[PDB]
Order: sequence, then structure tokens, then C-alpha cells
Amino acid sequence: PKSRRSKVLTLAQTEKKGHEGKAALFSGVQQSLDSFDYMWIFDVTNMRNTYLKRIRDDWKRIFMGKTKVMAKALGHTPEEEHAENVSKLTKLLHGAVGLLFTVIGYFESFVQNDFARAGAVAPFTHVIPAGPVYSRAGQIPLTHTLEPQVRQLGMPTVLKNGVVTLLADFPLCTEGQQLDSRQTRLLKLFGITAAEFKVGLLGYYSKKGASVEFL
Amino acid sequence: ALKEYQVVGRKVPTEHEPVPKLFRMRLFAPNESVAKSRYWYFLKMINKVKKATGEIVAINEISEPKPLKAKVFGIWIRYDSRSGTHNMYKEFRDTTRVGAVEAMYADMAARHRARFRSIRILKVVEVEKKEDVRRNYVKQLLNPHLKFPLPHRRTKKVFAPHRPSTFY
Amino acid sequence: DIYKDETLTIPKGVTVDIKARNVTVTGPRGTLKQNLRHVDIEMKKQGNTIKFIVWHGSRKHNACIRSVYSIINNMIIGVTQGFRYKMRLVYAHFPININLTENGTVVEIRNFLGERITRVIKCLPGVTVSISSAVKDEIILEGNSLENVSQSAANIKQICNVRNKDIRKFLDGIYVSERGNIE
Amino acid sequence: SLKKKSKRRTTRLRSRIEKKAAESKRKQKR
Amino acid sequence: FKRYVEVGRVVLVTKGEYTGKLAVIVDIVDHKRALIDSPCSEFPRQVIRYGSVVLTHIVMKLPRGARSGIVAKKWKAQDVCNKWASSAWAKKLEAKKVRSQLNDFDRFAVMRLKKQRREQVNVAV
Amino acid sequence: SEFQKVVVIDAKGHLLGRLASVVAKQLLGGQKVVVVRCEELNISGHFFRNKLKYLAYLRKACRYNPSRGAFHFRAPSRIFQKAVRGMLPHKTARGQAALEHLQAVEGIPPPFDKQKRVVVPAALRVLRLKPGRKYCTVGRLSSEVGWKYNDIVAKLEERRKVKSAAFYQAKLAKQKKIASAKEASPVNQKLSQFGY
RNA sequence: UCCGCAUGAUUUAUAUGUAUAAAAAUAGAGGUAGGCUACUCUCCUGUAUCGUAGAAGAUGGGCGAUGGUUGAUGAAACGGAAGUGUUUUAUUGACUUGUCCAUGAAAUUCCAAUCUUGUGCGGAAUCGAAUCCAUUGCAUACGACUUUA
RNA sequence: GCGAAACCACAGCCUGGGGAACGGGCCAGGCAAAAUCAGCGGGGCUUGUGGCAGUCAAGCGGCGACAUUGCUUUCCUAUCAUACCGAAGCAGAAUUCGGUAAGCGUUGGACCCACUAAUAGGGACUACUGAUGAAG
RNA sequence: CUGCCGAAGUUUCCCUCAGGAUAGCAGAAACUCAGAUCAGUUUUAUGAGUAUGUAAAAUGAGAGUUUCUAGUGGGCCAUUUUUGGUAAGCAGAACUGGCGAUGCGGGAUGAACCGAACGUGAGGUUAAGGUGCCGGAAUGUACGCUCAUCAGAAGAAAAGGUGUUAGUUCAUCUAGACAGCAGGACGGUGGCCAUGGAAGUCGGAAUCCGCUAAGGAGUGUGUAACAACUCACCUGCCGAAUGAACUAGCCCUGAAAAUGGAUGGCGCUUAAGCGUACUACCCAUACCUCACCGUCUGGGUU
RNA sequence: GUCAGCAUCAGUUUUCGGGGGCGGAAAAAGAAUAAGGGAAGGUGGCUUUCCGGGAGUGUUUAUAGCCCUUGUUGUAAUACGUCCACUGGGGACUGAGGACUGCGGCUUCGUGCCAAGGAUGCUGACAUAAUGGU
Repeated sequence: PKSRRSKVLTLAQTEKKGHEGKAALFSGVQQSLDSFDYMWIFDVTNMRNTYLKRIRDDWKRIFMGKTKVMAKALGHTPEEEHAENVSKLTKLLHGAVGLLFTVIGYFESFVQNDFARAGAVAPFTHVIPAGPVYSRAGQIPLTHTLEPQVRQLGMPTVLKNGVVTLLADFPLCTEGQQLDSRQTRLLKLFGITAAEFKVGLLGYYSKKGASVEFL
Repeated sequence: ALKEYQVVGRKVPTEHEPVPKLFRMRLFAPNESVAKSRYWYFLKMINKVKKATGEIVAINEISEPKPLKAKVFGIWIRYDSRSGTHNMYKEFRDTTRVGAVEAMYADMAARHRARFRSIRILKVVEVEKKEDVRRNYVKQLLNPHLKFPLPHRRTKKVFAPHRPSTFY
Repeated sequence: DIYKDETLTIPKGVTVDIKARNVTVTGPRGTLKQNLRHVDIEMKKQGNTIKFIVWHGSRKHNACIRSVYSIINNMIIGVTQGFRYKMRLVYAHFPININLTENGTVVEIRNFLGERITRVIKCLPGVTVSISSAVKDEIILEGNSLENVSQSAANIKQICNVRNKDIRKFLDGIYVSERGNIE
Repeated sequence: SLKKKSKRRTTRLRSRIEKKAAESKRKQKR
Repeated sequence: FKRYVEVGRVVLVTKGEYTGKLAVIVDIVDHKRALIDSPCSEFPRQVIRYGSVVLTHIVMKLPRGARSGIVAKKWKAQDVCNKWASSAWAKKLEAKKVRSQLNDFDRFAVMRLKKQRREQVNVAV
Repeated sequence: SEFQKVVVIDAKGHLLGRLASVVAKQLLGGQKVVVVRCEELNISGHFFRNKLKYLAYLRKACRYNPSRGAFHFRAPSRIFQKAVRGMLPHKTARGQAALEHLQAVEGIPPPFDKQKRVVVPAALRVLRLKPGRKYCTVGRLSSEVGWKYNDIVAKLEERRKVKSAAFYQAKLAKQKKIASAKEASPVNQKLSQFGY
């Protein structure tokens, strides 16, 4: 009766609160601004939830929600914001940044490696030798039992007698090249931890000092 | 063509109602008699006042106060559908309230194959705030830099000698 | 709706003459002459941009404006980057024998599934077929027009279809592997 | 024609269509 | 194109009792009607359709919905007349109008001069 | 509006029935009509639709001795003549005489390619059918249901256009010369007050 | 069969000026000069363009241009889709408004050229076939058909 | 060469429609060129899906839709074969179901018994066939 | 031969039968009152429970009779009621008109549909229905809908359509809407019975928790089991409208065969289809003016 | 006799045109010209952007203007409706009746004249034709 895109439906029963969720995030941001101390601005990075879970463990609460939504709730103008000189803070307040309560040394030093994300530059020039596939670049003393991965690769790989075989040498990634989605997904099947989680501690919105530096 | 009439009517004075209240409504009819007939039908259906018991006290044709100012009208109507009950609201842009009603009537006879019988016009309103305009086609008309090629140019002396330019 | 618009930025593709619905798009790689008479739309060339304009168009008419944009973009890609199609032969028992004639515009196919019918195809104009050495028994189709290269890739694939057998087991034939560009 | 049938209803159909419409209206009245 | 339904374009009326007159579009009522006006006294400001006009090549700046006085002042200032007549299109129309008014004696005057004009037939050998 | 002895209509871009209706009226009006270039006539509706409209015409044939049955002419001129004939009272002597005043030919033969070809704006496709509406040419529609002279007529049309263009270039060269001499005469603007 | 006068006329879905050949698109085409062209200009139907002034088109003169223009020609070129013709022509004889003059029309005193036979003209040159009868048998109810004569 | 009679309102092409009986006359079409010779006698139904009871319940104004539970010669295509096609645990072969498809076949002997690729289901004077023939 | 008047089908009963009656109608002859003397009509008042009747204002007409005497005493069609009813039609009465005796215009054509009730003509104007051509009359004006591989000019019918256009009621949206992309889509935990192997995804109940901005004891594919991918859930970039349920108009489908065929034909597709409004035009035996024929009636006429 | 043309008339009619009243919110508009109000689909500018331009940007007539109310020109015109026992043309059909009255108006004070109780006047052509028959 009308040409329109058919919408897929499922039964998750986990629909987000939408406006209520945004209000809850704003309330949490206000409480985090009302927290005791340590005035951190750092929430997430390219790392998975495991790094976030480990970071949350070493604290007695890192959370940002929708970026620039907490800043909007606080208000860019100093009149709306409860803090001082937040007009310049809001400009710096962007991306995955959130308050915490547990620090500086751990964030500066402890940087665990993790699988790379798209857009970055490869730390090296990974090359996949031809023949049987090597999951960990020939570190197995990486079996050839990857029966379903052969159909799921798409790259120059054919199944020979139940063994995945790359007919031609396929360079997985090269240093200085932007990490494509296909390159990142292909590297996911391998042990390429070409990333390092970082943090941002430029300033601290202390209750008394109110000096959030731009370092 | 249609013309807009204000008709003021009331029932006959009597001991029960020595001074019956005046009832005035604006309604669109091609002529005087249709306006009175539509008035009696409307008052009977709405308020339950009989034609015999009443009489018209004033009928006046109303001209357009500004027949040269481009205006946008919103029309609420109660369409008598196959079920006899349906409501509508359509937007129009022209210079005369009668023009909007006339264009609405042709629009009804086209997109719903309606009659003069089945249409009951609730209210015709002048809308002046741009952001209060709802319909998409009229809103896109309101943009300041309107310009478009002459749509459907289409242009006895049979047997013309040269092929028509049919263009600029 | 009075005006549906679609905008196209023209790269260093040299000549984009648009006389009478006909576009002679010429780039560094070559020249493609295409006709757009089938659609009735406005095409305006303002310096570094091309404006696709539909006045008082229905949705049936309006849907053509994106298609016209897409095909013009495709031919622009062709005269700038070109189109490359890699097809990998699959043979289980009988090798598939391929012969190339007329700089690779005609393909001869032999010994497919043991058949002795000579499956011969003439590539659509502007399509060159070559056998690559870096990867064994796979074919590279090079050309300027995506439509002709893609259809030629389709023609070769549908020529060598397995018949009366199972797709489940007899999964032999020629399949398109990669769909990229020259650079 | 161009069709699989004839669009001109023969006068029998012009005859019994209206009466069977009349019987339909009588049925709703009942 | 060359003819756009613009607020401020002057159009040539081709139907109605004002056939041949020159007016300027002041407003766009809708897809099929536009409001037009002319400084010429005989022609009143009114709403005309698009089958009853033809678009000309002259576009003159004029603010939306200007009154009759402002439109006339802008028309006089930008010299719309004597710009329309400068075109060979207007000259062809005026030639047609005056040729319609010729009487029998003037037709014989036309007779004689163009026969004098014809007999020149001087071409280089 | 004014009659000639004979009218030669160039039938390129005219609709089949729209042109045949005007021609039907002019024939009974008492005027000889020659329709040329019939193989570019247009019919509303997409090609496959009209191909079915004509393949149903092929189905009508008397079951006894089909030589008695209806004769399904394939040439574009004959299809146009069928349209006009059905729009005439051909079962009389005045309807019969109207057909005899009608000539329908595919292409423009030498007897007529040296005369002016007028068109009928009441039947022109560009003034009747909305843009984007599917239509089919009679010349294509005949070359797919039996008519076997499409290519030769197209071949002869190409040669005729070449000869006709060469004539026009010569006529323009002469016409621009006299126009230069036309404006050169001074009496031009001593008659300009009469609009000529 | 025409020369040829006719001679009587027969005549016109004649005909009243039997006036006019680009091609293509209509969300476009065309024209100008200069070196694929930047740029200028044209369109908006033929109410146009060409011819058109005279005892149904008379008889003269002057002025002005080498023209227009026709009847008849003695020839060249081109046109095959149905070539129904186009053009080049030189020629002759006209006609000769481009412009200005003189003669004549009238009591027709309020409206009502082309077309061919025709029939013959007194002068030219022209000298075929088919069937029946007969035959054949490749054909055949009879016609017809295939042969011969 | 001799030479009837029956019969005769008038006539004789076809498709559809004309309340019926739709016809040879009417209407709308297809069309339509003298004179004859010899054969042949021709003349808006309907379908592929049962009945009782309860439960929902889109909803409307108590019903309530599907679902659930209880028991008992020519023509048509709606294609058998041949052509192609899509699916199936379709390995090959063989086969099943379905789609396009009426070009082309659908047999021989007393429900049977074989052949076969298969032996699928159905509707129903003029014309016809040859032969002369006058004429622009 | 022409002219004039002109019914009836059902009544009034009666019958053994067909019938008559009897009316009615059409008439034929005689005689009242210039009247409330009537009416296939309305109105007012009046009682009883808009209609009812009686009585009286409107309205048109000259209104009564007693007497004798021809022809008819069917049926069909449709409306309104109307009880029994069923797949479904069907039956039953009462009433109404029309038709029989009726031609004419229109609907292609037609016993009943739409107009119109007929002497011979002229002119003018219309009804119904029409104005592309056949065909007399606008290839008119204006606003919309519709594209159909067999569009269009109450029976299947209820339903279906990623056809189109309008509306109705709900949703998010520059705290970045929809989509598109990159990334996360977790850790107790391979929760518990169930088993060769079941790790959320062969299978039975919950189906809980820490981080939250989010990770469902899990949406599917899949693996022997794994693993992996996708969603459902969030975030980064991206910049503005977008999604859901309904109703309607048009179109498509909603089975129907057996020589070739019909909106009447040809054809038509910004109609020559569908709907509306507006003008102009076309013509009947109809209406109007005049002439003529006839009948009837009225006035005058030594 | 036959048939044509015009004129002035009468009857019926059809079709354009002009002028003048009168009516409505005493049309509504509008124009011109004084107040006040409002703003935009935001102009000058406006600042910021970007390729003299584009784009915005937020504003209140400035280097465009618009809308609303009131006054005024005004008591404007126009439009429509309606009426004129006001008026100018074009066209078609008909010409029944056959002294005399009458009804009128002009007259012209006797008389008459007249478009007033139904067509006459002027002219031409044709006669072996033209009409009218079969």
C-alpha cells in the first residue's frame, strides 16, 4: 500500500528510557560534581569494557554518559554551572570524560595494551605467510581447525581438504597505514594488541581551589 | 461562484420565549436562498430548532476585507463518509476566503469524491504566524526565494506550418 | 514538492559536456559517452558543481534523480580511477582452461566439468580480460565503465553454471572475488 | 475487447442487476 | 532556463481583457496563481493565473508584496519600459499592432513602397 | 482555417488517434490530405501494452476460410489508414469518397518531399502527453509484428535528409544575401511607420 | 499520326494567386566573426514571407537601372522511393510603373486564360497480334493448361 | 432430341448486441466486383479445503475474523509426455513437488495386459473444395 | 373515405354454469339552482389518542340528476408497506402508479429507463441527453485523482499490494532525530537439571546480580563442543527531520474456460477516463408567435 | 407573367453596443496623504564567515520595504445586483385581413398628419427563361 523500508522487530524488552535516561545521566553528573574529590575528567577510550571494569574496580565512579550532555546539564555559562570558570572547562569538556572517586600515578603509568581500533596506524608491518593459516603469526608449537573462519574471511583464502589456505601472501597491515574496518576485523582474529589506553588529568575542579588547569 | 454570508436567525417570539436569542453563523452559499436553507439545516441539526418555528432576522453578504493580501487559511470540516462520520483539516493559500472554500470543495470532490451535501464546514481561520503553518506543501511555498519554471506551459487554425517552440 | 535537488562535485575529470541529455565525460583515463534521454530531469553545470534538479516531480519521477547522480559518479570514477574485477576460478577435478584473444576482449573456456563444449564469450565494449600470475587461476577484468565490466563479470559467471547437479556438492564454477579499482 | 470477457453487460445483466440490488436493499430493511 | 517565476519578473499578459499589456509579478500566491501589477493606469492590481501570462526575459529587483506606488517607482527608476521595447520581440509585437490598424489606402501605400523596395535586386556579380 | 487543394502533413510526433480524428474531419470537409512519414507516429501507453493491443488484432480472423477474415495490415501507413477509416462512415458513398481523398505513405516520396509539410497542434505529442509518460512509435511497433521495410525506409530517409539539408543551406545562403540587400534599401524605414 | 486552321464548341470537387521542401529537441535549438571552441545575438507559431497598382489588364512619351518580367526557344547539368521535376543556361520576340505624364472606357445608366474530345482540314509518313478450325499429352469430367502449325 | 413436379411473403456473407426467440432484415462492426462448371451436402451460475461445542479477541455494537481444544475437424489449459525452470538429504542414476508452456504427440488387444516418451482432462439459397471467366 | 366522442379490466352483488350483472367509463333524451352546488386539494377550528373525523377558510369549476344502452370484467412492470422464511434466492397479501388504445426526443440497439402526450406548415427556444470522429454541438475554461504485460468510461467482496495521493491518532528530534558508519556490545558464569558432545542460540523453570552510557542466564546464523559474526543496548563522527498504527480517493489481485468481438465502433492516457465548478453551444411532434384545416362553444344577423 | 434588389413599416425574434439612475460594510479594495502599532518569508545595514560575490548572523527602515489601526483626500472610483414608459446598430422568418368606423398620439382647430383595429413604396431583369409541376 506504500513503498517504505520494512522495520525489523525483536523481543529484547530492553528499550532505553530515552528522555528519562538522559535525565538520569544529568542527575548522575550533578552527583558526580557533588562528589568528594579527585575531580577527574576521563571516562573511556578505544579499549573494551574490560579496561573500564578494571578501572572502575580501582575506585570507591567513572561515568560520562552522552558526551556534552553532562556539560549541557551543568551549563557552559558560569551562571548555570555550579563550578567556577566552567565556560572554558566546557570547551575542554568533550568526548569520553567523567568524574571519579577512589589516581594520577596509576593513570600516568598503568596503560594496558588492547586490540587496535579502526583509523589508527599499525604498530608494525604484519604479514600473513601463505599456506595454512597462522592465528598468532606462527606462535603455536594457531591450529588449522578454523573451518568456519574460511567462509567468514572473504580474503584470498580457499579450503583445501578442510584446511584454510591463503593462495597468495596477504599483508594484514603495514605501519603508517590507516587501520581500515576490514583490516581491524582481520587483525581481531589475531593477537595484535596495537593500542594503549590513556587518560586525561589536565585539571581538577576542586571544591575550594576551583582550578581546573589545561595541562 | 460561492459567496460568504452571515445569517442571523431565531425562533418566533411567544409566551414561552418572549425574546429568543439571536443565532448567527457564517456559511458559504452560491446565492441567498441556499444560505437560508443551509442555515435552517444547521440550526435544526445542532440546536434542535424547527424551521417552521423560526425566521431569519438578518442576512448579509461579506466581501473579503483585503482581497489583494496573500493569506493562508486553515479549514476544519466534518466530512460525511461511507460511515457518515469523519473529520478533516486542510490548509490553503489564496487571497479570498471564498476562494479557499471553493478550492476546498473541488479538493473534496477530487480526493474523496464528495458532494456539496456531505461537507459541513466547521471553521475557516486566517493563520498569520509562519511556524503555525502545518502542511508541507504550503510551508515550502512560504520560503523567501520562491522561483520555479512555468509548470505545465502547454503552449482554431488547424495545420500550423512550423513545429511549436513549446519552450522558451 | 516543487524542487528536489541533488549536488555533485566534479573532480579533475576534464570534459563533462551534457548536450541533449548526452554526457561525454572524458578524464585522464579515457572517454565515455552516455545517454540520459530516458529520464526527464534538469542538469545544470555551475563551475565545479553539477546540479540535478526536478521541478514538480512525483516520487516515481523523483527516484530517478539519485540514480542519475550515481551513474554519473560511476563514469567519473571510471575516467579517473577505473574499475577492476577479480574472478577466481574453482575447479575440483577438471581444470578450467581459459584462452584470451583480441587483447583480452574475448574469452574461451574449455574442460569445464569435463564438458567439451567451447564456452566462448565476447566481453562488453571497454572490458579487457587478463590472467593474473600473483594468484593462480583467477582473472582480472579491467575497464572504464562499471556497467560493462560488471555485466561482463556476470556473463562469464552465468556461462559456467553447474547443471542438474547439486549446488551443495558440485560447487564448481567461476565466481567474482573482489570488486575494486585500478588505483 | 482486449480482455478475457465483455465489458458491455448484456441487457439481462442490465435487467437483473438493479432488481437484485433492490432485493439487497429490502434485505437490509428487514 | 531563461524564464523563472520570480517575485519581480515582468510578464506579458496573453489572455483576458488586458491582453498585450505588461505587468510585473509582485507576489506568488500558489503554484497556479500569482499577483501582478503595472504602473500603467488602466491596468489594476489583481491575481492572475499562469495560463494567462507569458514570462519575459526582464527581472527587476522589487521587495515582496510592494504596494502600487513603490512598484511604479521601481519600474520607472529601473527603466522597465524602453527596456522591454528595446528587444526585437517587443518591436515585432508593435509592428503587428500598427499593421493591424492600416486601412485600405494605407495598404496601397504599403503596396507601392515595398514594390519600390523589391525592384532594387542589386547583387554583386 | 484556409483550404488548399492538397495538404501534406509530416506525421512525426503526432498521436495516432489525435491526428486521425482531425484528418477524418478534414476529409469529410472535402479536402485532399497526404500524410507523410507515418512510421514515426506515436501512440500513448508503453510499447508492450500496445504490442498486445495489436497482437489481439491478429487474433480476429473468420474460422471458415480465413481468406474471408479480417486483413491485419502491418505497414504504419496502413495502421494509420485503419484509424481514419474507422472514424469515417465508410459503409456509404460519402464515407467511401473520404478515404479516396486520403493518402498515407511511410517516409516522404519524391512527389511530395519538395512541398511544405504542416503539422497539427491538436495532435502533437509534446503538447498533449505529460512528460515522463510512456509511449511507443508506430514504426517500431510495425517492425515487430510483420512489417519488413523499416530499415530501407530509414535508409532512404537518411539520404533524403542529406539532400534536403543541402537545399536548405543553398536557400539560406541566398536568403541571407537578399536580407542584406533588403535592409540595405533606404525605403525600408520610410515605410517602417506602417509596421513592415 | 501531326501540321494545321479549325469548326462547333466540348470543359473542369480547376478556380480565381492551383503561391512557400531544412533537421531535431521541447528540463531546448539556431545564427556571428577570430583562433576544439570562450564570447555576442536570435525563438515566445503564418495576422508571416513572396507576388499583388492597368480598355481582365489598351495605345504613346519622357526620366532613371542592366534590371524585373513573360511567350516561344537551341542547348548543358542533376533528380529512381511513386524519378510527376529541379537547375544551368545562353537566345529570340515581347512585356516593359522603378518614377512622372497624355489619350480611351460610359445608355452593360441601382445586384443578377487551360481542358480536351470534337469533327473534319490538305499536307507529311506509318504496314501488328489473338482465338476458333487442326495438332501435341508433360495436362484433362467439360473449360483450362503444355506444345506444333 | 424430348422434357416434368414439389416448393415459392421477400430475400440469401460473417462476429457481437438487441429483456424473449435472439433473427435473415434492427444496431455496431468485419467487409463487399459480373457470369458461371463440377464435387461435399455442412447449414456474472460454476471449482481447494465438513458439521457440533467451548476458548480467545482485531474490533464493532452481544457478536466477533483467522487460530485453539474437544469425536466421527477445430478450440480450452485446469500439462500425461517432450522443452526450460526453482526447490527437496538432490552424491550419481532414478524420482518427488512447483512454475512458464497447448508448438507438438496422447497406442494396440479381451477394470484389465502389454507396448510406448506418454497413453492428460474437457467444450463445440449461402457456405466449403477445386475449375473457367468478361473488364477497365 | 374523412371527421367527432371514446372506456374496461377491477368494481356491485348474484349465482348450477359460463357468465351476467352492477358500477365505472363512454354516452343519449328531460328537468331543477346562478348556487357553498361541487372537488383523487390545501388550510383553520373542533373532540378522541404529523395523522383521525366533523364543521368552516383557501382554491378551481356552473354545478345536479332520475330515466336506457353499447364495450370491458384480464394481466405485466416497478414503488411502498410484509409475515413465514435460508447458503442462497422465495413465498404472502394490501396499496400505488405506468402499460394495454401511444406515436416523438434520448439512453449504440430494446414491452416498461430518462424527457415528452401527436391536426398541416414557418420561425424561435428548450427538456432529457450530449459537444474528439463516426454525429448536429467547446480537441472549451478552472481545480484535482488515476499508469493498469490486456486501465476505465448488486456476485464472488472478505481480505492482500515495498503502487500513489491526502488526511486522523500517537512517537523521538542541534541534551544531535531516522539512517548510515567506526567502537563497545562486559565481567560472576560453561548459573541449574539435562549429555557422547550443549559454553545464551538440541533441550525444562527461573533467568539473578558489580561497572554503568550498555551489554537480554541471550536476537539469529554457526560450531561435535568451542570460538566468531549480527542484533537489543549504548558511545564516537554525522547534521534535521523522521518513525508507528489507522481512515479515505484511484489503481493492481480477490478463478473462468473451450470457432474471432466489442465502453456501439475507431480510438483516447496532463483524456476523448474519474470528480467538481463555470460558461458557450446542439435539438423533440415539447414550449412560444403567426398562417391554414376541422370540430366544439360563444356573440351578432329582416 | 416569372424572379430578384432596396427602402420605410407591422408581428415574432436573435445578437452586440452606449448612457443614466438606484442598492450593499451607502460594495469591499485601492491611490494619495497624516498619526500610532507590529514585525517579518530580515532589506539597508549588521557583525562573523567563507569564493566584488556567496553564505549566514542576530536585529526593526536606515542606502528596500511589509503588515495592523485611525484620520484624511472622500461624500473617491470600481465590481456586482437591480431599474430606465433612455438609446445606437447587425440578422432571420412572417405580410394573414381587404372601402368606412374604433382605441390613441400628433395635430389644428375645419382640417388633417401619423409607426394608431394585419405591407406598402421605388427599381431592374427575364418571355423559345425563370419559377411551378410530373
